[PDB]
Amino acid sequence: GMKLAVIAANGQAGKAIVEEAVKRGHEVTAIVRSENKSQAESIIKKDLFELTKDDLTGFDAVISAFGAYTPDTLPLHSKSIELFNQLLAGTQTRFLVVGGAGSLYIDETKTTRLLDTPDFPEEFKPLAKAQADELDLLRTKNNLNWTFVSPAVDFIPDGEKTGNYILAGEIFTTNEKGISQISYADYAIGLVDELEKGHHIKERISLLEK
Amino acid sequence: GMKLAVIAANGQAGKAIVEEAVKRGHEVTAIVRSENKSQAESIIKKDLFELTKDDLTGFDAVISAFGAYTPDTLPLHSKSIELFNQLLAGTQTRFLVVGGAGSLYIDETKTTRLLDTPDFPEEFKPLAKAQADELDLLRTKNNLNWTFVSPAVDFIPDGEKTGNYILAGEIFTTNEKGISQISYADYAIGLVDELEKGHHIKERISLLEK
Amino acid sequence: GMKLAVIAANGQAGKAIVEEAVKRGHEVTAIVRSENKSQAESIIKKDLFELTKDDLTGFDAVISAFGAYTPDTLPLHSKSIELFNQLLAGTQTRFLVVGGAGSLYIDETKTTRLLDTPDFPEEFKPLAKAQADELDLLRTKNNLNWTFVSPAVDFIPDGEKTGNYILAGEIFTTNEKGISQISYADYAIGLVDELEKGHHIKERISLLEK
Amino acid sequence: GMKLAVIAANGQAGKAIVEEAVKRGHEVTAIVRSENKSQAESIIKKDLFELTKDDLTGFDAVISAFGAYTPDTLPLHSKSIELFNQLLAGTQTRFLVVGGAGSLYIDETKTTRLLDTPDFPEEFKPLAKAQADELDLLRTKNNLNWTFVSPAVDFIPDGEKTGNYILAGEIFTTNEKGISQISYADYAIGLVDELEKGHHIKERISLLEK
Ligand SMILES: [Cl-]
Ligand SMILES: [Cl-]
Ligand SMILES: [Cl-]
Ligand SMILES: [Cl-]
Ligand SMILES: [Cl-]
Ligand SMILES: [Cl-]
Ligand SMILES: [Cl-]
Ligand SMILES: [Cl-]
Repeated sequence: GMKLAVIAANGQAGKAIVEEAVKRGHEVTAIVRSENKSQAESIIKKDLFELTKDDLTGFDAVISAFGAYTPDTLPLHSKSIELFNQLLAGTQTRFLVVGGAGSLYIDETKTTRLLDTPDFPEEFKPLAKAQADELDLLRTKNNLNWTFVSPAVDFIPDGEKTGNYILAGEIFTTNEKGISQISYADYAIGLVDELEKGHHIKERISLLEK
Repeated sequence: GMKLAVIAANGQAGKAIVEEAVKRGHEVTAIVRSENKSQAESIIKKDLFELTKDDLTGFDAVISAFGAYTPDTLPLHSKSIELFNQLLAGTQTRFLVVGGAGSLYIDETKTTRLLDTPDFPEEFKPLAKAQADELDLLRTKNNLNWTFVSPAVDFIPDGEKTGNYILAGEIFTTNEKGISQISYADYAIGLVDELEKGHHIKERISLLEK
Repeated sequence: GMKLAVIAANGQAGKAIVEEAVKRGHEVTAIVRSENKSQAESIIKKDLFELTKDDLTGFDAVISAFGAYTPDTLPLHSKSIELFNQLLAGTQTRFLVVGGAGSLYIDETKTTRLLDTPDFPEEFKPLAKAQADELDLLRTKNNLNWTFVSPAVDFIPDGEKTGNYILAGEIFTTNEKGISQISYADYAIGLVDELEKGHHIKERISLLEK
Repeated sequence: GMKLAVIAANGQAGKAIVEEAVKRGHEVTAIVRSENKSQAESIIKKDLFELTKDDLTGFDAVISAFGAYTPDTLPLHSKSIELFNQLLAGTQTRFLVVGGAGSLYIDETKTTRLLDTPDFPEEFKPLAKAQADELDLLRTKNNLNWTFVSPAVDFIPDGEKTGNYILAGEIFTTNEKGISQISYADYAIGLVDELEKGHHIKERISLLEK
């Protein structure tokens, strides 16, 4: 039994994690901006960047499922990291981030990331860059127990809950079909598994179907 | 002349469509979130999902160049089909969608699509599958005069405007030199031609430069 | 300890299998056209299509690594099957074929094969088609204990012997990197494993690295 | 005028090269396996691997458009480099190779190549890697005046002959409209231009239509 806080729990990914974590038996606090649509026990209706340490004290882990509402608010991904670091560094609390797949390295050389390939679609670049900047900023946070959780390339909100996912690392990975996809449901399962049985501190993991 | 409404007329695709339609002497209304940058002289400042039945009445045809490019919003392609069907079913108003080439069939059996083949780039799959689910759902709407207009595999924004294009059906098609290519401007000529010379009602067509 | 015959043992794939099988301790007969370069025990210098039943009697399994020397002799792949069937059908002897990857199905629907995709390179089609026709002819051989062994897409003669391969089935498969490659050495290992520990009778298996 | 030898002059690439070179008034010798179908007026009926040092003497430049397209023969790209180096090292005879676009670097760091990216089609990898190993080995030959000439990603046989092309270096380059395209005829103009205006000795260059 853990006490978890989920930022932006009204988001599609956020409530996916809430619903999964609740099912596991953990007591979940939803930190939201509007009325709570999630299955969460307690609600803190507050603006993300107005959070204090006293808001995040008394949690085993804090999971940010923050997603920029507008393209000009995309830089808030980085500002959120800076904020959360200010609030959680020094403490032993875990800070998990629902990340992007664009920042995954293409191979073991770890010189180029998916984001940087000539064929990476223009319309994805703004979010992918913000999520990449987000991850780059986390690596400089020495006294923060962070874990960046990259989803698959194809991340599907109401995708089928298969129950069978693959845990990978810093490098882009596919299943046996050469495909990189995962549902929000299966992703939540993998993320909560890393909460219950979590090796990976101050590093990024990745999740995918099958 | 006809009376046309274009959703997302500020985008590159929609704007090329509006500009082509206007110089041919059509009455064009732009349905956009922000300031109208297209050559449409009539504006309706709403997004799709609050358009009423009255908003879309009195039009000869409605062209959706709508786009969404985040994991959360990618399913809005199909959800927009639900909306537009609700607002236009029963009426004889034509409904055209700017689609993708990924859903095109590789051969005459019409089973395997381009996005199904192992050489189809993984990074193109989020958008391709979203647009494919869009077409799949659109085929259901039997009380809607729909036309899905797939571009070429290389859909070039701001590409050279050649006067020539090839109209094909549901099968993936290349020109005499074997390439699948079309600029936005040429695609616009093809789409508007289809509006002026209506044939393919409740059908998917494809366009490519000759 | 098995008694194996390898057709075209002087070929790069052929001697790969011979050298591997010899190492395992089996007694290998090389059926070749010129001087024996393989490590094989006994040699039958004879033209393939002049083989008789008395040439192939007294073998636990016969492995054909036949490769067409000229593009106009590519149809000999099919003729070889017809010949081997005539020689081995009725007997309990296993007949393994070093096949191609082009005939692998793209997905579970099993309607389209890699060979048939729009992007499959023209220069590969003649061999791929002959190897596909080869496999199609085998399926009609009811009283033949055949096993078609497809290699990976990238099949490399002097590739590194990793020792770690994946056994797959009728459907195209990749490793965790989304890559389909294998060395001749690793392929030989997998093929001889199917000889020693062989489930798969009257069906096709596929092999690949990692 | 110059004295040129072209290996595999019967192939589509080599023939376009020979035809371009001849009409410019160069003395062209075709080194081919079979009857010379190119416009070369001098013929040497051998394949590469039996050419002697005397066979390749007295030429200003030697252009290899050699191709191999089976798993067994694909490594002959690199083996031909060994041969041609043996026959031409020490001499000041230029040696040009018709290469591939797959080995082109994606950015200025010159690490990741196109064939290294996860979107690079799996079916193109056998030939791309073979040609990449070819370039890698060719860089070793310091006593050889070599020039590797990469085409565009879309190398169109029998494509339209536009008078315009873009010469680039080792970095993957697209034109103003963002496409990477070149016909055989345009590539031939570029290659022959390089012969007439020698600059890039011991270098890899790339060509694409403007
Ligand atoms: Cl689904
Ligand atoms: Cl890793
Ligand atoms: Cl505005
Ligand atoms: Cl059709
Ligand atoms: Cl190797
Ligand atoms: Cl299977
Ligand atoms: Cl001849
Ligand atoms: Cl350069």
